[PDB]
Amino acid sequence: HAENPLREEEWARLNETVIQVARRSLVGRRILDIYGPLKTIPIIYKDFLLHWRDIEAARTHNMPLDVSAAAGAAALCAQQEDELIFYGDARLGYEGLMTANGRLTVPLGDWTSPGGGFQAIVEATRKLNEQGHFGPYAVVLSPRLYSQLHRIYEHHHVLEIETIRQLASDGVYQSNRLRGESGVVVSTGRENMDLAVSMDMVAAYLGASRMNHPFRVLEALLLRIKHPDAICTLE
Amino acid sequence: PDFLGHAENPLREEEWARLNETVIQVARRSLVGRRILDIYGPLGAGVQTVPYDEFQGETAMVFTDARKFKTIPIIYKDFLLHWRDIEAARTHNMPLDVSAAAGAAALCAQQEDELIFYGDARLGYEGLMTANGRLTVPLGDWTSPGGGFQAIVEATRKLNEQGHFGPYAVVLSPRLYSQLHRIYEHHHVLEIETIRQLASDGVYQSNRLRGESGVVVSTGRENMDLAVSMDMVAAYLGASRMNHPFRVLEALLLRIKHPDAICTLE
Amino acid sequence: ENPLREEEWARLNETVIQVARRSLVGRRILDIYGPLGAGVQTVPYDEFQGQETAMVFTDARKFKTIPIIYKDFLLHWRDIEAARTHNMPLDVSAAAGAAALCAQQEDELIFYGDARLGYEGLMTANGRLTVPLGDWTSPGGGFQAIVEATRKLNEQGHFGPYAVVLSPRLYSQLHRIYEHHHVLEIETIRQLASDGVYQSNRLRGESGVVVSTGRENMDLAVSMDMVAAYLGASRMNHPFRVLEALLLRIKHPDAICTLE
Repeated sequence: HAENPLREEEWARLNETVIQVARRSLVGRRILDIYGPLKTIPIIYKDFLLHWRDIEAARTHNMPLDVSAAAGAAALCAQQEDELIFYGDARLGYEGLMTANGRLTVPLGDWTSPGGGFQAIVEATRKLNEQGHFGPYAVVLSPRLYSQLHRIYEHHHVLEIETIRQLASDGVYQSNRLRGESGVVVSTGRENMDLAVSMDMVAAYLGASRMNHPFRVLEALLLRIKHPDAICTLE
Repeated sequence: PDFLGHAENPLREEEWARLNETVIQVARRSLVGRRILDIYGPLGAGVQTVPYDEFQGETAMVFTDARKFKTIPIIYKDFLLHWRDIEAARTHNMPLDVSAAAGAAALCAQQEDELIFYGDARLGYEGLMTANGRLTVPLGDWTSPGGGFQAIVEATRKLNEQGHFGPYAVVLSPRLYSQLHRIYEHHHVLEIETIRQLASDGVYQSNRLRGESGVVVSTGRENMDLAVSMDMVAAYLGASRMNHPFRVLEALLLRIKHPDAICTLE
Repeated sequence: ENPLREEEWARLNETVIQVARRSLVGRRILDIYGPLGAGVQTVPYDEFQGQETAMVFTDARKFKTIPIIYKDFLLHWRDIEAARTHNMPLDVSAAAGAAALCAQQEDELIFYGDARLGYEGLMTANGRLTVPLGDWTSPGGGFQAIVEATRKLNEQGHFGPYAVVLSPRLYSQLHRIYEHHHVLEIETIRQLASDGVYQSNRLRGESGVVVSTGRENMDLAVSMDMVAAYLGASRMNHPFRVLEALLLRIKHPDAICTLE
């Protein structure tokens, strides 16, 4: 009975798997600047379990350990983090980018006809430029609008996504946490908004319950919106 | 000399290295399944059974694991070498001819892809295109531009409705893959690229797929992987008469853990 | 007896090799079996297959002799002395011309063989597959031709990756610029031939070939790579020769498709 059922190499391969899985499924960290690592700070976590006979076989038979449950937990944690970033938490009195008070709004418009999305983005950028924030811009869209921007038409000679990217030098991305037809344009920069991270996504041992081994993947972060006028939501 | 008596090793170290390198190089360039799946292993040739599910958890108690186990099959192909050829290679200082090993490795790779994509119902194995519990979308019409884009969009939406968010990989039959590369007037863009911004894990073609068919998979280690016990290798079977038989072989298995992460184009 | 030293010989051989490499097309789509040595003169053509009187066993494979391709050039003694005294490097243009002619001969032999000596080529093999050429002036003709060729090759169990070799006229026609098209067909064709699309000047008229690569289908048996040799002393001149010896082996004729 000890507080470390894993060796050093197994720990390294579990932690690198967690980091690698978290890296490829995060969208909110690609438009924000990280202020850390270091008002209540929320904690996001997900648990998984390991069988003791599997560890005994891995160490005795000289075979690699299976780390799929950690990958699943990390994917769920990344989904939770994106949900918190985009929509916040009403129970804790937290606001996201899509619900911040004092943000500008524009009508979504007709997107079926070619050029509608470009007109909407231009109108949002125009309203943003009126309030003193002028570039660089980043655009986040729901899967429906993102797929609709990739339609192929005749005599257009260019994909509308590149026409949009001409304006949004930071980038245009798709997010699954957005519901229905939704989009957001943000003026990037640490002076407008940022993310304060207290503890990165890491795995921790909880102690042996019965004879099996529980582990938890967890992290702690907060979103600080200093200027609410640098966000324009399509609705 | 060295052929007048029974011997355990007819080749020297350099030619064993060259043969194994040839086998590996031939194997790597003709495998499509390994470009979209994670690898669990190598586990060792002594491992013959592997779990299929994920671990969940007055008198005495009896505990029995609820996971399902399965045996790992072997894929192999044989070839033969002439003894005078080896004698001439050693005596005249000539490189040895290793084409038969390349042919055997190509056949083994084809068999591996066939097992991965369609399985084997006689032995109880399932493939990506025959799994039970997978999703399905109509194929539609791919003669006009935009049909493939619409089909992929519909498949991605149905995958998203079940909590699988990507990134996605697409595998197509040669006919659909060729149709995706056609050229039309005023369009100025190929539909393959437009599809490629929707599947960030890649779009591939496989000759194992039949007629007009395709599969979209939400990649992830927790959804599916490949359990490998032994990669392709060459072994000496022992001299029969005076010639030398060899075998190229491998052992692996496909594990489908979430069947609803697959969408086939029907 | 030889009018050159180690460094001059090395420079001559280096120039010959560099001229040879840049101009050889068939060596970019074929595997090499060798070098085997200058003493090897015969090579097998097929793959090996396994009382009161003694037994007699004979091999069932076929064998062929390896030919030699060569070209002669000259070097003058006064220029050698001037280079040695001045220390300026020698003039080696004749060797480059000889190497270019040898490369042309090798490419012609690979692509068309020699009917008199019973040597086959890719364009004249017996048992190969053929597809109609169609009309390459309008867009899509080359794409359709390559798609048909690859489909017919796939029907016989050869899955690629494929390589395409074309005559100059077809290569030029796959580079035209039409009105509101903005996409070159050569890129689309290159996206289907994973091993490459190449241009060859030995191909006659409008023609092309699609091959499925692999040592088990075809390779090149090289006994001696291109090299230079001294022929002796004649008056004051110094004759030299550039020569090589190699052969092409076709094992599966149905892995080749020609564009009729």
